[PDB]
Parts: sequence; C-alpha cells; structure tokens
Amino acid sequence: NLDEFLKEFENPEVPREDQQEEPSRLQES
Amino acid sequence: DTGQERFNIICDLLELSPEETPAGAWARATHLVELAQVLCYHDFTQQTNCSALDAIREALQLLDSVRPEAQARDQLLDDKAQALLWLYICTLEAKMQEGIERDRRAQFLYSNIAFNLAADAAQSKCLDQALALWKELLTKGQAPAVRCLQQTAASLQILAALYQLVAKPMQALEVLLLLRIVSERLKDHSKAAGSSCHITQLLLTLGCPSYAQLHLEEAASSLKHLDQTTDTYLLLSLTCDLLRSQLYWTHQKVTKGVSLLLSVLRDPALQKSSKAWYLLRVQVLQLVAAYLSLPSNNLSHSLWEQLCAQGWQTPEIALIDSHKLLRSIILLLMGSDILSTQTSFLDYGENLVQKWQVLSEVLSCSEKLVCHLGRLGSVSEAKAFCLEALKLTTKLQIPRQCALFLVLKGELELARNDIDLCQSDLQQVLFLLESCTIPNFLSHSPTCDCSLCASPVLTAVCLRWVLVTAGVRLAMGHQAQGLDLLQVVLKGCPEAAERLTQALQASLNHKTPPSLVPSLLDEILAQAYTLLALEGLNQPSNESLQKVLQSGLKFVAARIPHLEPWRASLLLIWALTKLGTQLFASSWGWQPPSTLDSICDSLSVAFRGISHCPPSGLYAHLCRFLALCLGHRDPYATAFLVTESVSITCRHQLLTHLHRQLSKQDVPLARIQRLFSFRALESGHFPQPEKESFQERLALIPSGVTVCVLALATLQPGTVGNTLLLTRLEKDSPPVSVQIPTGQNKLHLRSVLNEFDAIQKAQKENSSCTDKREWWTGRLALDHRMEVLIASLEKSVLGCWKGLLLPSSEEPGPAQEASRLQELLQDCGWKYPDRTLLKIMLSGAGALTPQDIQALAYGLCPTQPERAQELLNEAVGRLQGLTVPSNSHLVLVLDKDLQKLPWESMPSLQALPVTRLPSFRFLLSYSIIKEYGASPVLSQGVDPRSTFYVLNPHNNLSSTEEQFRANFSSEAGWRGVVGEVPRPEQVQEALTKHDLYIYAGHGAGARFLDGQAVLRLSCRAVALLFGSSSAALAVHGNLEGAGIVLKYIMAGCPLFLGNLWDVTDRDIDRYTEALLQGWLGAGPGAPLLYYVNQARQAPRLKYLIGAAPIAYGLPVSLR
Ligand SMILES: [Zn+2]
Repeated sequence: NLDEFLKEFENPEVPREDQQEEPSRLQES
Repeated sequence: DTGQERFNIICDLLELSPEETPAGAWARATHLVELAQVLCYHDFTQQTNCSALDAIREALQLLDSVRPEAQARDQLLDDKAQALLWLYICTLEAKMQEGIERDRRAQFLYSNIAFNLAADAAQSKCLDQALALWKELLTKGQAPAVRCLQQTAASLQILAALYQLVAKPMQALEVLLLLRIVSERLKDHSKAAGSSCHITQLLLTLGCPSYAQLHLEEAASSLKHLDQTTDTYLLLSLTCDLLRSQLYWTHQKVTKGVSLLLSVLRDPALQKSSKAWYLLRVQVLQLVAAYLSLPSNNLSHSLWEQLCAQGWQTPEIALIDSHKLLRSIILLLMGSDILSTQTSFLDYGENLVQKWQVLSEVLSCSEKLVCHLGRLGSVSEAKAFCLEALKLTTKLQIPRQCALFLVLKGELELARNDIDLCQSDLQQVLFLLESCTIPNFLSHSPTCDCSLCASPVLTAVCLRWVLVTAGVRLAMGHQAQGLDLLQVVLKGCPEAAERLTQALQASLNHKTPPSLVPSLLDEILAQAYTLLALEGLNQPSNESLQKVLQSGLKFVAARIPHLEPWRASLLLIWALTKLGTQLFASSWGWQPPSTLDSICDSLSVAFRGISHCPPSGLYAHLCRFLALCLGHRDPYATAFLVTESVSITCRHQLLTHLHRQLSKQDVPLARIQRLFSFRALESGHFPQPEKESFQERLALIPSGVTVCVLALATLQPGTVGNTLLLTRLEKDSPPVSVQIPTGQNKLHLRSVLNEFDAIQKAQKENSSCTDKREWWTGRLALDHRMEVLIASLEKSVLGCWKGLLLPSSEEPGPAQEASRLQELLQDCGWKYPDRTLLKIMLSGAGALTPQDIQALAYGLCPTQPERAQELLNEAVGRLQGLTVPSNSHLVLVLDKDLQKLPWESMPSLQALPVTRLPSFRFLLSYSIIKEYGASPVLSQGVDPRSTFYVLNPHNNLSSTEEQFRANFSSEAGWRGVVGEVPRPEQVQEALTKHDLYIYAGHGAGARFLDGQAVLRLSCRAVALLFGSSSAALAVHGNLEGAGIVLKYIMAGCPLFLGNLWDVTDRDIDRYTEALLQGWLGAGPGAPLLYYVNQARQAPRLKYLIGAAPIAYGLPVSLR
C-alpha cells in the first residue's frame, strides 16, 4: 500500500552518530 | 654524586688483589659486588667494559667457590646476602628499563600474562635466600662479626622496601624485626624508633591493633633516648602521635583521638620542605579520611567542624590529595618515565629505600581510592585509577599487584554491566593465579601453605575473584552457581582471617593470641552478605536466605562504625522486607480512584549511618522509601527526603571539583561548600539534622520559580518501580507531596519505559535500510508510537496532578475553597486533610476537566460515594474560567530512569517555559553565583555577537555543510571551524570567552572536547549541542546518568540544549534552522525556551526528531 506514493518520497537520510592532575614539583629537601 | 670516585677506587682494588688464594677470590667478589652496585644505577660500561648482571654473576660464582676460616663465616654470609640482593635489584632495573622501552615501542592488558612468568620463580628465590642468610647472621646472641653493621642495616631497609613493593608484607615484618635487632645492638636510637613505627604501620594496615599498640609504646620508649631539638625528634614524635590518633580511631576513643589529630595537623612541623615530612603528610591525609568516614554519632559537633575547617570535606578528597603527593614524590625521586610514557636516581642510602616505599604507597593508595570511589558510585574514576595502577604494575612485572588491579577492574565492569570484558579480566587473573601457585585454588584445605593461601594479598585476590564471578553468574541469569560461589566467599573469609592471625603470631613471636582479629577481609564479608540478602528478597520462598538477613545485621552492627554503608543497605533491605493496601496511602492525603512506625525509625537510623558520605543508589532508595513511609505526616520531612534522592554522584563530583577550585589559594566558593556539604548543620534528633537542615535549605528558593521533583519510587533495589513521587516546592509555600501509583492502571510505569527502548532499537535497526519505501515506512510507524507515548504520560501517569506542575494560582481565589472542601471532605472520609492541594490547582480552572475532577474527588474523598464526588465537582464547576496565569519558570527534576522520557511535549507543559536541573542545591547555588557577580549570561544576557560554532568536524555530512554554510558564516561577529577538527585550545576558548556554542555534527564532540577539559574551565556560554544523544545521560546499569551535560552544568553553564535520542540529518537541520532564526530574529529580551517550544514543529516527524531537544539549567535570553 502507499508503495507508489512512497516512490515520490525523498531518499533516506544518514544518522548523526559516529558508530565507531599532573603531579606537582615538590620543593627539594 | 659519588660515581666516578667509587668507580676508580673499586677498580683500584680490582687490580690490587690476586685471585688464586682463597682470600683473593673473596676480595675480588666483594669488589665485583661494589662494582655491580655502581654499574646498576650509573652508565660507565664504555669505561668499565662490564655489565651489572655479568659482574654480579661472576661475584656469585667466586663466592660459592670460597671456604671460610670458621671465624669469618658471618662476613661470607653478609657478602652472599648483599650479592643476591643486588642481583635482584639489577634484574629488576633491567626489567624496568626494558618495560619502558616496550612502552616506547607501543605508543595492552594482554601482556598481563605475557610476563615471562618463568623468572618470577627464580627472582623471588634470590630475595628469599638473601633473607635466610641475613636471618642466620642476626638471630644469635653473640655480636655479629661483620666488619660493618651499618651497611647491613641499610641493606635490610632496602629489603623491607622491596618486599613491600612485591606484595609480601609478611616477610617485610621479619625484615623489620631484624632491623630492630640490628638497631638495638648498634645503639642507634633513631633507627629503632623508625623501625618500630613501620612495624606498627604495617600491623595496623593488616588489621591487628593490639600488637600495633605494643610496638607504638616500644617506639615511644625509644623516643626518649635522643636529643629533643633535631628534626629527627620532631618527626618521630609527630609520627608517634599520629599513630596514637589512628589507634584511638580503631579503639573507639575517637573523642581524644581527634584532639591528637588536630594537634598533629596544627603543628607547623608537618609543613617544612623535606621528603621525610612529604611522606608523613600522606599518612595524616589518610588518617583524616579514616575520621571523615565516621558517622555524626561517634563524635561531637564541635570536633567535626574543627576537623572540616582545615580542609578535607569528603573522604574521597583526602585520598586524591594523597595520591597527588605520592606522585609528586615519585617525580622527585625516580624521574617521570615510570608514570608516563612521554632524573637520575641519586642513590645515597635514604633515596634507595624511599623509592620502593613511595612506589608501594602509591599502589596502596590507588587500591583504597578505587575501592571507595567504586563504592560511592563513581565507577568511571575508579576505572581510571585502576588502569593507571595496572600500567604501573605491568611496567614493574609484579604479578600479584596486577591481579589485585585486575579483579578491581572486573568488579567495576560488572558495576557497569559489561559481562564480556568482566569475564576476560577474571580469566586473565586465573592465569596469573595458576602461575603464582574452572577455579583450581578452591577445594584447598582450610589450613595449607599454598602461595595463593599463605599470602593474605593473594587470598584477598582469590576471594574478590570468586565474588565477582558470582556476580557475573547472577547477572547472566544463571543462578544457583552464583549463590554457591557467594557461599564459598562467606565461608572462606573467616578462615583466611584465622590463617593471617596464626601467621602474625608466628612472625612476631608474642605469647598471647591477638585480642582483636584482623579486619582486612570484613568488607568482602559485608558485600557478600548484601548480595545474599538482595537475592533472598526476590526469592521469599527460601528461609536460609531469609535468616541471612539477621546474620548480616549482627555482623555489621557488631563492628560499628567499621561497616556503616553495608549496615544501611541491610537496613533498607529489612524495611522493604517488612513492607510486604500499601501502608503509604495512609501517610499521604490521596489514593488512586505499628510496623510502619518502626520501619520509619529504622530508615532514620540508616539515614544517619550514611548521610555524611552516602552511596548514590542506597541513598536514593532510602530517601524515597522514607518519603513513602512518611507522606504528609510531616510534609517538610517528605519534601526533604524526596529532594535528597536525586543526583548524588553529581554532588560528590561537585564537591571534589570545588576542592580543586579552592586549592588552585572565594566567598561564593565557601558558601557553595556549605550548601553542598553533607554535614553543614546543627546536631539534634531527627528534625535538627533532617527536617531543619531541610528547612534551612528550603527557605532559599528564588521567588517566582517552581521546583518540582519527579522521583520514580522503587519497589526493589535494581528494578524500575511502579510508584512516583511529586513535591512542589516554592517560596512561602508548604511542601505539597503526593503519590501517583501507575501499577494499578492500564499503562504501567514500566510499559512506557520499555516502549521507549523498543522504539530506540527499531530506529537503530532501520538506520541501515536502503529501500526508500521500507525506510520511510519505519520512520512513519515510529513517529506515531512516540506521539502515542507523549500523551500516555499526561493521560495515565500524572493523572489528576498536572495542576501541581502547571503554575499554581497565587491569586486570592483558591482561598474560598482551601477550607470549604475540607469541612465536608474530611467528614465524608478524608484521612489526612491537607490544605495546599486545593490551591495548587485553581489556575486554569476552565482547563480543569470533569473527569480530572472525578479522580480529584474520589481520591480526596473516600467512603460515601455521593458527596465524595458531587461536592468537589459542583465546587470546581462553580469556579470555572476564573482567572489568567502569570509567568513562572519551571525547573522539573527527574530521576535516573525518568530523564529519558520526553516530559517537555506533555500536552500541558507546551506553552510554559520548562527546563531541567540535576538537583535543588544546584538551583540555589545558581542564585549564589548570580548574586556574587558571576555567570554573566544570567546577569546581562546572551550577546548575539558572541557565538562559536563547530560544523562538520569530519568530512562525513555533506548535507549539513551544504545547508549551514553562509548562514553560519554571514552571521555578524561569529567564528568557527568547518571541515577540519578544531584544536583543543580553540574549543576551550569558545566555552570560556564567548556566550553560545552551536554544534552541528556527530554526538556532542566528545572527540574534540571531553567532559574532562570542560570541568577544568568555567562555562560562560549557553550550549546548543545538536547531535544524537547530545544530552542523554546513559544509564549503563544501576548507576546514575553520565554525559557531557552533567559536566557543562558543573562548569556554570546557564542552559544546555541537546537531543535525547538519535536523530537524522534533515529533520534536526530543520529544527536547528527554525530555532536559530526564531531566537536570533525575535530581538532583545527573548526567552530561548519559548522559541524551542515553537521550533519543535519544524521537523517532519514532529515527535521523533521534534520532541528530542531538552534544556538543562536556568532560563536564558538576550539583553
Ligand atoms: Zn592452599
């Protein structure tokens, strides 16, 4: 059903998904 | 430096002696071991033409070719012991250098077993033989005949440090005892005190405090025979007092112990710049956390404020404060290669021992941090620390520590509900365990000498492995096996404690057995008991599982406050057990159209037990269950409890972040600390710490804003419940809180939350369809289902309580009935006649519907069926089309599972401005920052010339760039990047310098800007992040949400617009274009929420890519 109407629809889209502290310097003794 | 000197002088003796005579070979062997000592930490090969291992091997061969004179036996013993010791040191240094080179090549976790695992049986024997020789030297009455006993003492120190690194504390105890013997025979009173303190420290870390006290005074006695002015005296006395404080913390003498700790901290000696003190600070910072883990009942209030005043708010901060100091000391001593793959050792005796000591302390601190952080709910941070520790252990090639840091990671992976990785980690360990000695370490005799069974560390590793294995069994659905594994853990822990007790007595040679058993394995038993009780909850048929509850209760209560969070878990289990109409309905004022008294007291006790440092899940379950058992009996208490059950890990992270902020030493910072502190309140009964602290916080809402909480009340810890709690908190408004049980209706609260996941899976499946006919059919079949769902929430779940969400009518019109419909409703059957439920609904009286009125009447009025409805219906009908509503922004708060349902499109909340904040303390900290001239966006507005965009970071989406190229470029005063992945400097600048951040791409850009960089800056720009699941807090198991939004809000982000589920290109592009033109064309002073509510109608599928954008924060606008 609506197969002939779905022909006029646009091509499918694509998804928006990838689908893939510093130690301080202590003062010397 | 002493390199070239010793090099040349040792060579002098190398050429100065012959070798044929028995004395000559001996002398050459000694000269060769001194040469190995230099070649082991200095590069002179080109000038020596020898390698450390070759030199030491020749020395060993010569030494085993020597026969003594029956009077120089001791000196040969010492020389052989030192030769073996330096063979081990040089082999370990070669291992470390080649591991550093390996990391240089590769820049994993498969080398955990790749360790040759064949030298670990000879390298350990080297140290074992060294210890045997040194013992044979120093366990006899006659004075040792060694030439130099100072070097023997130093070498024993290095042996103790190395044995602590390799995770063999038992033998380190013997090494330190021989050190004490050498110290007494050499009449050095400083080394005896130092040795005695390490013997105590090691003993308390294991868990036997009686012998620890014996050794502390043994140290205190030695403290008197030395001068009272030198740095040594100050440091040793301070250490003795700190150990006394820790002992009183262990011996239920907290009151005086805290005074000793305050004296220790206040003494300026623990500030002077010295490596010995830098180490001392670590011990005090650990002891501050042992006190900070205590409840508010085992102390006074004044001592608690005194301890918190200097710093260290939550225990987690103190331990991170320690791991930082430890890493800094490592950088000072052993360069930086051992920590990162991106300085000379300078061996002068003290440095050698301190190196191994600091490595061991780093590993132990990481272990404690992982355990505690994973307990609270911060699993990600625990995994980070675990990975760092695993890398460090892999570099050193020590199998036991890798095993502990592998079972910890497995436990965390189980917490995140990732069965495969957890199983792999548990299997990597069975390999290491097999090398060290289906699980084969089981079925061992209760008493044996197995390496996995004679070492406490390995026994703990095995027990934790079995515990996590039982957990992974239970998660997979294969029960029985998991329950048996947990029984094995519960049986094995006490016998392991018994073996450790016997071992300690064997090592220390005390007559009387330990008065107090070790408490190192108590946490394992408590966790096992928790798991058994939780499993018994879902299988009420069994009685053994039922009695377990009592056994765990006595186990946790018998040691207070050693195991408080486990006591709280078992108390919540006990209360939910006694729970199973609902007794809750008799505590609120409405129902859908004693035992409880004791339950509430037990929950109150548990609340006190964990309020200061609460685990997230446990607190949320408790707070809401206490709200269920209380209801309108004490409306303030119910509101407090409900608002204390959402976003707890968020608050932990914010307190830690605030400590970092203050460390990088202002008034707003201090008041925010007071707001988020889990203990900033006066002491007293239940109200003073709970209802009052609550009211103190509740008197702070900004006037004109409604704060609702939608917490899904649970039914059993772990699963989504079928009761929902709602609290409308407002200024000058008493808390109005009710229940909306959906488990008695047609669309249960789990049906909606499972249909959401079904639609998500359908979308993920359709995402890879080529046929336009098939793809478009799926999209148009999912949009209808999402449209059905958004109205289910309004039709079935909220029911007759959307008025409590819609701005309540503060007009003087509700008053006519706020007492009229009580004098008859109470007479017709009302149990708890509340008075606010009749004023929170009058707004939009015309919008009130007769079927809404029917439920509002039946619930408010039980018993007599005629008046029950008739009166409420005629009264509300008489009050129809009364007035018009004002403007009052709304900040709905939702729980971990109710955050993903679209609650914004609900056909009652469409016109009104609606956002979503993590909690309530956030809402008030917003006002604190808003009053101290901070968060400039909420002060002036969003400048329309201060926006930064990141479009198409990777060349994948041609349609996007094609649409938004000139529009995003021509915009006046904007800057951004298109095509190329922005550099880190640029993106940090955007969120910090500008005011708006439009992201068009994949995800939220967690590739070019992670939450870590965002937390390390302050956010001055509203985040409009338009990518799939850009504002979705992924519920990876029972854990709370996680995402970039929960780290923009902590940076001070005013608002945060991100999609909740995945989106395609064209529809989200239409949404973005609509919102931008609507908001940036409206003009000065234009609410963002209003134009979002308008841009929702731009996408073609107006419910699957139109209802996705949600907002996090406080209202934003232009100037
Ligand atoms: Zn065994």
